[PDB]
Amino acid sequence: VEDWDLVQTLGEGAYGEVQLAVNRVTEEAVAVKIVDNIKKEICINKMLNHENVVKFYGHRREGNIQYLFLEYCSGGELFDRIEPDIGMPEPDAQRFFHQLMAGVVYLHGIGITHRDIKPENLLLDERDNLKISDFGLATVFRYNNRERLLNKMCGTLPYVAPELLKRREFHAEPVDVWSCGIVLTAMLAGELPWDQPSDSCQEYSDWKEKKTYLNPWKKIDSAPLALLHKILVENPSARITIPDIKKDRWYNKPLKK
Ligand SMILES: O=C(O)CNc1ncnc2oc(-c3ccccc3)c(-c3ccccc3)c12
Repeated sequence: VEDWDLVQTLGEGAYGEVQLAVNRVTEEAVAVKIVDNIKKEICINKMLNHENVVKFYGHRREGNIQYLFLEYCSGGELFDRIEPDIGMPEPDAQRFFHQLMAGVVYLHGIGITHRDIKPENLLLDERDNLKISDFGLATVFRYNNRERLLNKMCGTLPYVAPELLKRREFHAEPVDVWSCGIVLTAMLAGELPWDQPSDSCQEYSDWKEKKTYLNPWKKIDSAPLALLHKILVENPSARITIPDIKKDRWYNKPLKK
C-alpha cells in the first residue's frame, strides 16, 4: 500500500521537476513536486480543501529535498486548451470561468490570496474540472477577521492589476479578480490584451479609451465583453466584486448542455 514508482516527468517547473507517481498496489496517481516560501506553500496547502483547488496530500523532508504530494491533473493546463488567436468555444470558457470563480471564492473566504492566477496555473482533471494550482506566491490577506493590505509586488505582468504597479499598498481581492479577467479575455480571444497595465502601454490606453473595435476585444461578443468592462476597471475600489460577477448577465446566460 506504500511504495510509489516515478513513471514520468510531467514538466520542468522553475525550481524542480514535477513527477507522475503511481502506487504499485492501488495504481493511484499523484504528482510529486521537487524543491531543492516553500514552508509557507506547504502551510497554506494544509489549510485548503475544495473541488476546484489542487489537493495537497503530504510532504517528505528527505535530507535537503522537499517532496510535495499533490493531485494529479491529467488534463494538463488550461493554457493548452486556448488556441492562439482563437480562444475556445464560449460555452467551454463560461464553464471554466464558473469553476474558477468557485475556487477563488473559496480561497478568499479563508483569507487566502493566490496572487498568480493565469492559465499555466489552472490545471484540468480527467473530466475537464478546473483546479487552481501552485500556492508558491500565495499569502494570507485576512486573519481573525481583519484584513491586511498587500505591498509586495508579485505575479505575472500581463495578468497583474494596475494598482499593483502604481500604489504602495492595495487590497488583495480586486487583484485576483482582475487576473481572472485577463484569463477570461484569453479564453475568449486566444490573446493577451497588453504586456502590462501601465499608462506607458498603448494597448492599455486604448482599452481605457474604450476602443473595443480593436483586438482582442473585437473577437469577443457583447455579453462577455460587458462583463470584461466591469472586471477590467482601473480603479480597484470601483471594480466589480465576486458576488456581483455572479449576478452578471453573461455569467448567468445558458449556453452548455
Ligand atoms: O507544475 C506544477 O507546479 C504542478 N504540476 C502538475 N500538478 C498536478 N498534476 C499535473 O499534471 C500535469 C500534466 C498533465 C498532462 C500533461 C503534462 C503535464 C502537470 C504539469 C504541467 C506542466 C508542468 C509541470 C506539471 C501537473
